[PDB]
This record gives sequence, C-alpha cells and structure tokens, in this order.
Amino acid sequence: EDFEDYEFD
Amino acid sequence: EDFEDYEFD
Amino acid sequence: LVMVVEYRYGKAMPLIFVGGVPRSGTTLMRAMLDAHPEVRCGEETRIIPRVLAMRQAWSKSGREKLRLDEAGVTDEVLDAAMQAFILEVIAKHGEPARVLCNKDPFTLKSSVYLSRLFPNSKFLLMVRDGRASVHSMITRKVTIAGFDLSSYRDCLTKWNKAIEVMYAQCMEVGKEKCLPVYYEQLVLHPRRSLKLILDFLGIAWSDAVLHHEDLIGKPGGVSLSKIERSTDQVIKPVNLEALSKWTGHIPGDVVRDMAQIAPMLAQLGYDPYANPPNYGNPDPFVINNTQRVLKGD
Amino acid sequence: ELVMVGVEYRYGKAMPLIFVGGVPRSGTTLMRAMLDAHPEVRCGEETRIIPRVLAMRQAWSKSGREKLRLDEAGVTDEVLDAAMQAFILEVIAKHGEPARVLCNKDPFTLKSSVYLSRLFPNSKFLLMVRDGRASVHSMITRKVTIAGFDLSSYRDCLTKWNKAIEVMYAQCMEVGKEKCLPVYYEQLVLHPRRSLKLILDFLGIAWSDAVLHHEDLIGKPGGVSLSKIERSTDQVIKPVNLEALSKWTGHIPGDVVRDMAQIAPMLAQLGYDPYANPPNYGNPDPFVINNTQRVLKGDY
Ligand SMILES: Nc1ncnc2c1ncn2[C@@H]1O[C@H](COP(=O)(O)O)[C@@H](OP(=O)(O)O)[C@H]1O
Ligand SMILES: Nc1ncnc2c1ncn2[C@@H]1O[C@H](COP(=O)(O)O)[C@@H](OP(=O)(O)O)[C@H]1O
Repeated sequence: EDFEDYEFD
Repeated sequence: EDFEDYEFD
Repeated sequence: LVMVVEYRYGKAMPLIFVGGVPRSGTTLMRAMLDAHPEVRCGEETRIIPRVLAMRQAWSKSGREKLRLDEAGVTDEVLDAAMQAFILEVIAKHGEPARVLCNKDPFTLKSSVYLSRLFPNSKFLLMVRDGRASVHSMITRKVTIAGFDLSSYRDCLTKWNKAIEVMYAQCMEVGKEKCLPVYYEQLVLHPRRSLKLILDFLGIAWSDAVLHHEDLIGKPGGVSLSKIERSTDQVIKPVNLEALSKWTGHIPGDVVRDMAQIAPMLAQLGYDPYANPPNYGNPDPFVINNTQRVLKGD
Repeated sequence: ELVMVGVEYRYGKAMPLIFVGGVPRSGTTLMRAMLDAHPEVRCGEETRIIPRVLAMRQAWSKSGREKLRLDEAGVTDEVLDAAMQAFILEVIAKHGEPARVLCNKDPFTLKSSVYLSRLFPNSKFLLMVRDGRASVHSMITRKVTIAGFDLSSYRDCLTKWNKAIEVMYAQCMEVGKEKCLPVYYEQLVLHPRRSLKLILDFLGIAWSDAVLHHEDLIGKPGGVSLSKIERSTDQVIKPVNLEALSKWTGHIPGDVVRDMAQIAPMLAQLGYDPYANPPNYGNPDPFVINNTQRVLKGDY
C-alpha cells in the first residue's frame, strides 16, 4: 500500500 | 490533465 | 555495453519480452524459459512497467507533449532515454546469458513501442481464460491498481480491455515477432507448446524447459522472488490443477452477461458460455505431474 | 560513453555536468541563459522529465516494502542508479546541441542534489536563491503553477517556498563548497560581471565575455535556446536588468508582512531581513543601469 502488486495504463 | 508549470516538488 | 564468453548488451541484442494480464501463466512461462541454459528472464523488475506507463502518458497528453517538444525533449530523445534505462535494468538485474529476457505482465501493452525500440526483440503474450485470471486475482488477492477485487464484473471488464490492447499490439507487431501463448494449451501439452515457442524464438530444444522446477535456486537456472504471488505455484511442475477452479465461482448475473463484459473471450477462442470450456486432452506427462503434486512431491 | 557530432563530443557518468536549480521564479532561467552563452557550455530548456523520473525513483526507495521487492528481484540500488544515470544522461546530452560542458536546469532537481552528486561525481550545482517574497509575488501575479502551491494565498505560497528552499539549501550544504554554490539572484542582477567571474571560477571554466551578452545569442548556434511556452522566456530575452528586484514590495497582504518571520524563517537564515520591507539589495553596476535604460528605450 504504497504500491500494488501491479500497475500500468 | 493535471498539467502545471512544475509538477514535482 | 558489457554485462558483468563476454556478452555485451545493446539496443540491437536479441531479447524476449514475456507478459499478459497477471495470473495468466506468465511466471510459469518465464521460469520454463529460464530453465534453458542460453536464456535468462529472472524476476519481475516492476519498474519497467512504470517507466513505460510514464512514457505512454506524455504521449496522449497534448499540453505536456508540446512542452517537451519545445524543450527539445523529442521522441528521438525520450526513446533513447527509455532504451538505455530498460537495457540497464534488464541486463543488470540477473546473471548474464546469450539471450536476455524480461517478464513484467503489463509491458505487453507497449509491444509495438518495445519492438520499435529493440528491433530484434520478440514477444510471448500469455493468454488465459479471463474467468480463470479474474477468479485467481480475487481469491488470492493479487492487487492491480485500478482493478476492484470486490467485483467479478469489474475485474472481468478490465481484464477484457487489458487483453484487447495487448492482443491488438501483438497483431500489429506481426507473427514473426509476437506469439500468443495459450496458458491452457501450455499446461495441456508442455512439450508441443515449448517446441513451437523455442522455434518461433529461433532457439534450440532443451529438455530442461520441461523440468523448470529442478532448476529453482540453481545457476543458469530459475530465480524466484519469495514475495512474488505466483512463486508457490511455480515450484511445482507443469500441472493441471489450476485450469478450471474458477467454475461455479462466478455470480449468476456475470455468468449471464459474460459475452458483453468480456467479448475478448470469444475472440481468443473461449466460449463465454461454456462453464468451463473443454480446453483439450491432457498429455500423459502432465497427467503424471499432476498425480505427483497431489501426493506431495 | 555515448557520442554526438553536430568535433565529436564524448559524454559519460564521470563528465562535469552543471545542474542549476532553485525555487521557480528565482532567476534560474536567467542563470542558465548566461551559461548557454558561453561557447563551451549548453544548458538548454527545462526537460521536465528529469525531475519526473527523480520523483518516481524517490517513491521506490521511500517505501521499505517496495525496496525489499526490488532487492528480491535483483533490482538493487546499483541497478536503479545505473538506469537513472543512463536515463538522465541521454536526456541531458540529446535534448539540445552538443557542447564541451553539459548543463541542466530543472528548478526542483536541486531537492535531489545529494543524489545527483552521487550519480555524477564531477557534476556541480548552482542553487539560485532570491528573496521568497519576490518569487512568491512572481508565482502569484504571473500564475505560474507549482504542484501543491495555492496561488490564492501568499501565506501558503511563502510557507511552501520556505519548505522548498530549506530542503534545497540543506542538500547544497551537504554536498559542500566544492560541489554546490548558492547564487543570490539580486547580487547576480546588480553585479553580473563579478557574479559570473565567481561562478565560472567555481565551475573551473575559463572566463568568457559572452556570459554578459546572453541576449545577443538567442536562437543562435552555440547560443541560447528558448522554449516559447516556458514562463520566463519574455524576461530572459532582455539583457540583465534591474526592474524585478524590489517590485514585490507593497503587494503583500499586511497580515503576512506581519508574520513574515514565523512564516518564512529561511529569509533570515539566508540573509534577507524578514522585517525589512524591502531590504536594501544594494547598488547596481553601471553596466546593469545601461542595460535597463536600453530595455526602457524598447530595443527588445
Ligand atoms: N507449475 C505450474 N503448472 C500449472 N500452472 C501454473 C504452474 N505454476 C504457476 N501456474 C499458474 O500461473 C498462474 C499465475 O500466472 P502469473 O504468473 O501470470 O500470475 C497461477 O494460476 P492460479 O492462481 O489460478 O493457480 C498459477 O497456478
Ligand atoms: N534579463 C533579466 N534580468 C533580470 N531578471 C531576469 C531576467 N530574465 C529573467 N529574470 C527573472 O527571473 C525570474 C524568473 O526566474 P525563474 O526562471 O527561476 O522562474 C523573473 O522574476 P519576475 O517574475 O519577478 O519578473 C525574471 O524577471
């Protein structure tokens, strides 16, 4: 919970 | 969209 | 230029990008490639997807792009900067090998761009029944920013748009450079599948890709992050357990609206109304592997 | 070592970079223009993407948990830094013309000067410093947007100017005398010759007269590239002039005038008297006086 397991867009 | 002259401080 | 036979890393080098929507067999795929003495993928870098998303942002935004252009930070400069950042992360985060590889699930949203930046890279896109990918992320709580784990409909809806993008990019890159790999086909027929993949990659057969789990912790072998969510699954051999655990866990309204929520399912050959599709017949190899996993080997 | 032609200039992690910065509206564009005018030096426009990548990399080390996962992935400090080094250097080297000495100006990069110093061990830093009342008056009346600053409030903008420079100045001090030099905007404006002599020394660049003639080199080979949509451009096309030092006075709400010492304790610490409203910044060289008369005559 400053970063999730994944991200993008 | 959140455009500003300086975006990171 | 030097990673450290002395392999030098550079824009023109042969490169393998593995990806797809998370919980689609991407770690398994890269662990099987890692098993090959001439290939290294290693763990998810995490930061490569971030710099790409950044890049994809400064493109759409007109006001921002205009400002960068007028500063001389053109496509030429951004691309050179991206290239160098990526090469460094890929090249320096694991042991060296003739063929370098990266698996970070979402990188495959920018395969068109990545192919432009690395003109000799190839791409393996993992494809898995969205219903299986989603049920995986909800029950195991693998978090993706912007997917709502409290809703099958939402996660399905966002699996759909994610894989729509990745598939389109895979088609534009062309069939010489991007191969869709169906998780369920890889599990059902490892050897047939890995035969086609390696061929496509221009790399030679090795029985080691069929024994990835014997190479965990070993050198030139497969390195696993103990925090990565897939790790407890990749320690086992290719097995059949996870194919259709999703069946019956989909809310009835999502079952009704499946084709509308996830039109990519029918596009990629998954009948959105089979619960579950018949994915095929298991090779004796994975039948036996499955049997060892149940006893606890 | 990447190479560019335009003899052939060779650039690498160990080259001498100049990093200019400070709180925006502090004379940073002027300072880098004056350096761009040296034939040996190119700074060029604000890249924007460098403070952006620096923010990102900052977040990653700031979270203990994210740091752990990166380490476990083999993405260690050394790997991050190498990727940063490489990323930042491509942007600096290629966003404008090539030149013996390379320079960058993105105002808040200076919040990261200990880091950049580590990454580029022969780079030096010019921290532009200007009376925050001047910068805040500037950002407010010109509507120059800075993330988190509320332009409807002088008290808020000065409160945040204060925090920004406290951090930037702490960094400057920590890299030390040999590597970071504070440059006062007002002393630069009143005394450009002496300022640039001291600045070029500190940087170990031979003097050149063209630093005092930046306005004759706009758009010119080896000269000063201006973006037409950066907010400082209409000011920097003129020669160093006097108009902007003190014009803030009397446009600050009385309550803020009154609290100036609670609000911006960095004023005192930097040598601006918070109750002097305005301070005596000093007396101009005839050179600057003449430049200013030329401006009023309308030669620009
Ligand atoms: N040895 C193996 N045999 C079959 N499937 C495997 C496997 N190791 C991992 N997988 C599957 O790959 C999925 C995760 O893919 P990704 O690496 O893209 O997250 C997991 O699905 P489940 O969570 O449904 O089990 C996992 O079970
Ligand atoms: N030729 C020149 N002589 C004196 N000051 C100058 C100048 N060119 C720019 N400046 C000053 O630098 C300030 C902008 O700094 P930065 O580029 O860091 O934003 C502006 O202050 P004002 O807005 O008060 O006029 C501007 O006037």
